[PDB]
Amino acid sequence: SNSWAVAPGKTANGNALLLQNPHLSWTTDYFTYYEAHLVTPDFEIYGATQIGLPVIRFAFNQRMGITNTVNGMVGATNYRLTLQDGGYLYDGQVRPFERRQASYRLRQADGTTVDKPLEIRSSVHGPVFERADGTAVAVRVAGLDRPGMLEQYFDMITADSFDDYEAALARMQVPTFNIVYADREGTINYSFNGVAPKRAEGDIAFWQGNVPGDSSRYLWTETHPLDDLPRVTNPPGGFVQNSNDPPWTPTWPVTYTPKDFPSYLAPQTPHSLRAQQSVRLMSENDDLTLERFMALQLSHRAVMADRTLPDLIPAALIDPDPEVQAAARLLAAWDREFTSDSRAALLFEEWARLFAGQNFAGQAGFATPWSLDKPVSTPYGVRDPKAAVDQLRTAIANTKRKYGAIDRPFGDASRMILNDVNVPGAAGYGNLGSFRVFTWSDPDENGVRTPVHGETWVAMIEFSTPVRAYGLMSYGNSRQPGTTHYSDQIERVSRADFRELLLRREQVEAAVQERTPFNFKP
Amino acid sequence: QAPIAAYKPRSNEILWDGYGVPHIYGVDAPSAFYGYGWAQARSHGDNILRLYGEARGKGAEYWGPDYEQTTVWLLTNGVPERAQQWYAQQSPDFRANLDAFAAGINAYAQQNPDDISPDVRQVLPVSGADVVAHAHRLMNFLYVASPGRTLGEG
Repeated sequence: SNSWAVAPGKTANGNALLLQNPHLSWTTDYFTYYEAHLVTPDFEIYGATQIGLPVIRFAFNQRMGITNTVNGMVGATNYRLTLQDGGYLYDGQVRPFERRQASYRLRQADGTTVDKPLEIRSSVHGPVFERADGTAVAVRVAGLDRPGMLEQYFDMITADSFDDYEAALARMQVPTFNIVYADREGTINYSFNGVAPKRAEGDIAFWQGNVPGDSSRYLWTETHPLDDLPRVTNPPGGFVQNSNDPPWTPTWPVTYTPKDFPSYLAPQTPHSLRAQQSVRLMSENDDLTLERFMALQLSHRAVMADRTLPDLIPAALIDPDPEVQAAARLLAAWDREFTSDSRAALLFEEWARLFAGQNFAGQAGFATPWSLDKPVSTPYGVRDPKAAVDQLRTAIANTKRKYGAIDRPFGDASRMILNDVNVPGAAGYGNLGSFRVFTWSDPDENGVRTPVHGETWVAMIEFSTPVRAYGLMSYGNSRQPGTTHYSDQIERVSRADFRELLLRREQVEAAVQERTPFNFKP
Repeated sequence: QAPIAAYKPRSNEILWDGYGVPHIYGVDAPSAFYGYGWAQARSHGDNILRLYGEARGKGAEYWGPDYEQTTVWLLTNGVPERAQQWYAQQSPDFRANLDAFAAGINAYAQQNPDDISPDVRQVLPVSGADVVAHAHRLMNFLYVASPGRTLGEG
């Protein structure tokens, strides 16, 4: 997911800009987004949410709007227990488990159910699970006592002012997410949100592992309030962003550093090439229009090619294998964009899989490591070009096996296919540097591949009066069998042909294709 | 400078657009929430019902072995019961919004039984607490504490 908010000073017209841009599976049912518009005499909200949620997480209206990205807020702890004498060792003494006898019914092949017993054991930490390898593990989830998650979002997204918004956010009922805000008054905010346990010692990595479950030393009981969390409001840079990077470059110039916060809140890992582009795309541009802001969202640069091909190509041309040489020249001639017509992109991806791992996040291949002091221009270069050429050799073989050639058009292998709609793909893997994301599957036997994950709900809103917004849903507004509203948007996605989002009554009326009168009595 | 004049609905209606996007107009909050429930049920009812079923801890019971481990995960973590608690702990006004949302789903399903897959029919009716129970699974027991990190499967 990506998120941008831009202050009026950075825009041509003097109205804030907002990008909602979640990336989630195209298939996982609970991750499916739905777009809707709710209007009462007292509120109005437009946008997307995960199915079965009664409030819109990606909302805007005439006054304000928000968007979300995963921050990985560590709101739980897993403890390795030391079992002894039917209990567990804790602060030098054996402590008995809490235990209840539950049960559940399990549907059989023949449509009957059997009652199955389920013992639930707990330690002071929480419920205890046995791992396949035998490890006794207790899980302690923070914020089990915040019943107000949905109402907070509701009050956040219907806030009448930023203060009201902040007041609602401060309730600490939403246990996770980066959350970005903008409004017609001109305020933009970024918050690193969640329910984080207050701990005395340990960095984020310590708290993500199996914490020892034999001492009250580690059994936290309190959580941080909002103003302990990384936050940014109207920074001198005139924008905020997050693209799943640690919260250390949410704007430029930054307004804080890791030292300003407890070390268990966020990682201090190299920022992804996508995140680096996010910062660049906002910082380097000024006097933004909504049109330009939309054009910038479509960025699909192979930033990793920029960091590696200058060292890779010359090393590759040295190789005696003519096919390696040809591969080098193919890569050399490429404009370094994930476009449909690119003959080099697939080959480059296959090399990068070996150079930077299957996820493309590996760092051990670079010559200059990433540094928070050069957060949009590191890591850089190829550390061992001879090894990297051998990786190209293998990659050439892999590309031909997967795709039939080393120079098959990117958009010919990369298709978006829903129902009977089959259109060319552009853009690609976030970790290669592509801001607009389509996480292509492995190819079928024909070398054809489709997005497992990526662009889903995409909207860009200008907080002018009236507001002006555009969006698309990759996989349509419905998934019910036989719906005409599953594949009716993917063709527009292939051309980046965005729907104007319709908030005004007059607009809704002009566009209506079906009316469902209803009436509710409790 | 003030925003454009807000719209005051005089009737409860969903105006759907050419892309199947519901514009839900309610005369008050529970009405809009009911409309929203109706719409979500129309566009996504089958999978919504399946998910609510799971968050009741009834996955294994409704749907057999493929749903058993998520059932064990959620019962062990007392999710369905906690959702009843959180539902009782809602503010009166918001709890009324939730009941309305749930009522929308039930009403769509009752008015359009052909649209509801045989396998998820047994989940109906759904409650305000179902709606809270699913959100509770999603935030705390998929996003925050996934079964994989605890069980060490990833």
